[PDB]
Amino acid sequence: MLEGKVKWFNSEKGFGFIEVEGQDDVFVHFSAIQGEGFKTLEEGQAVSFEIVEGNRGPQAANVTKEA
Repeated sequence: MLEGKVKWFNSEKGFGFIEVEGQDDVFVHFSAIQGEGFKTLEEGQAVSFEIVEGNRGPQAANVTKEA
């Protein structure tokens, strides 16, 4: 998993960014958010996630808001 806080999120359009200490920002999309409840991140929350990449580039997965 990895630690991060979410840089900002567009609740409305559902994508945003998680900055990570040392590396560069990772893009989350609402569909990487695990849990149960409506899929949005408040800016500033402390997520643990995974980074996944293929041809569109690294992007966050398994974003557990904390659920």
